[PDB]
Amino acid sequence: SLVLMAQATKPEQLQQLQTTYPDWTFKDAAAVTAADYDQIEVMYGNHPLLKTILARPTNQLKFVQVISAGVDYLPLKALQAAGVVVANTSGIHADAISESVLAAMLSVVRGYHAAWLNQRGARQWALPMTTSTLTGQQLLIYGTGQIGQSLAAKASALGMHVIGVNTTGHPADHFHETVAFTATADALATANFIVNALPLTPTTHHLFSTELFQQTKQQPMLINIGRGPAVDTTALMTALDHHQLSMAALDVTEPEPLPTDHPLWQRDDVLITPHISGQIAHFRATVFPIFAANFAQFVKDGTLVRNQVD
Amino acid sequence: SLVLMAQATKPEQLQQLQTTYPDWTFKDAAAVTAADYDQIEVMYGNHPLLKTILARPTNQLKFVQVISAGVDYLPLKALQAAGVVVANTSGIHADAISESVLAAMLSVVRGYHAAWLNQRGARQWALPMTTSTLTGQQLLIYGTGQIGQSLAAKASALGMHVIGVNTTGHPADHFHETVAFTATADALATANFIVNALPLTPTTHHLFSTELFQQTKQQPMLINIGRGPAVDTTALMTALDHHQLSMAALDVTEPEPLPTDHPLWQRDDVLITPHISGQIAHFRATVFPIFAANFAQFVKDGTLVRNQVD
Repeated sequence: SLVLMAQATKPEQLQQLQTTYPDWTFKDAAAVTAADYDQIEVMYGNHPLLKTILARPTNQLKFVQVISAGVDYLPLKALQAAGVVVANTSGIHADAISESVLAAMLSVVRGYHAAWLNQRGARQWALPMTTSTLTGQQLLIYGTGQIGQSLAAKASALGMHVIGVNTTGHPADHFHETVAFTATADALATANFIVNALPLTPTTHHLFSTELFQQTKQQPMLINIGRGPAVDTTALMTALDHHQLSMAALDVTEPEPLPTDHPLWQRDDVLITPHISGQIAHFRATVFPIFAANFAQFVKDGTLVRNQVD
Repeated sequence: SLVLMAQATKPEQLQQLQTTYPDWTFKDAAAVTAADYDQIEVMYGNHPLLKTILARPTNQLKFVQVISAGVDYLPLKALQAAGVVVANTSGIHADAISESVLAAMLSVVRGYHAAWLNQRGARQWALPMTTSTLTGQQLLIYGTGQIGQSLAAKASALGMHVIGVNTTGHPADHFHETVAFTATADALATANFIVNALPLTPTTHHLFSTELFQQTKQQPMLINIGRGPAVDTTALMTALDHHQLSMAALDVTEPEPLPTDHPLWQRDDVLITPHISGQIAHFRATVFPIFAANFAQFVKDGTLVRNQVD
């Protein structure tokens, strides 16, 4: 019956909740009272009452949603003993950046980019191109950190085959296969999409350049959400010129900002976005949908859908 | 060890297989022999040998992939008794159309459409817009048939909340909630994206028009992959004019083709695609990735990832 609202919400978030769940009380932690305690089944945000409530062998707490990635000082043993499920707020930035990559890939293969050139052009009722789907294609990602892995998870759920490149070719969550930097020739030959998500180091500078491009055989699309200088701008333009690559999307450039007279801008086969991929809204706006989704599922069947903490 | 290749493959599909799996034999069904029979663990395509093989209480058949949606005349009882897993080829068209909807939505909220106007415009290092993510947003779909459901599955896996509209508000696979046509006011008020995937009938003609648009409160994006006349072109342009809607993507129009002097084309807030969303490649090209994915997973751990037939 009661949710303890320890995290503040926009008035509108609270309204959604109260009308979507007219049999639930969403109680501001200021106005709570000890008569409420055994009523609280869910907590949005960690709060001092967590301790009080768990002390009562008559509490009914079932789900705590914390609003930061850190679960350290939480009474882990009590929560497990009482069977309380907990979720946190990780993956937010990495989720947005992954959506930007999917966006680049989908707008190309589903024909939105070509359709737009058509709409600003001849406005024919057909495109000069054949559409294709992500399902069934190969995605090669350099960087198997948190970002690489969240991109992998989404692509994989969309039916993509996902290969990742890291130092020693060790395993990583959601990637179907991983390879070491020295071991990439085969993955480069079968890739439909190559995504750079690496940090800049001295040995990954101009990593995307003539030799790399020449090892590709499916005329893949190149996407850069790493750093500008990973990619040799000149080699890139010539790889596109000789159809070694079909398309590029760069959310970072060398130099950056990309000056307005740079020839990259004038291409129809390079989509420049001004380093936006990782920009997310304010915490109030990103954290609440996490709770709203976990609570809807909790209400439906007692389980969580996002960021369940083990 | 052996796959019976009863379905033909492009020479290149066969190559991929033989090099990705150098310890497996991919045997053309013409060249098979009864010495092979108990070697065959997988069958790509249904074949007369299915019967022969299953007759031998010494066969090792484990996985049959059929290359059409129909599983009728298949020895269902034998397959179950021998523990054989089977997958088919449903959902192909519906998968592509769903990818087109995701593409429309992602290219808008991740800023690709605005980035392109910027690239053909001032080429600033910023966009006049704030990006947002699909994760956490509400998708309202009219039509809970096979297409609606495959769109629902993908959106839902991307963290969207998905509501569907059908005649009697009955349940449908993957939709979090469904409503009847007469019961849509609330869903329309909280929708971030509205997708039409209905068939044309006399009472769904100009369904997307002034009254409907006026019931929305989140300034949602409208997407039409149903039929042109579901949407009143005039009302649409005026709803966008008064910011009742943020954006539209129409893959169908009234009239269609959309004549080159139609004012819809000149808008920056409507993405016209020329009825491409449902166009898929030739069967050889759509069916093979289904087998390739189910076989990779089968090899990994004996399970299937796509279209497992119960």
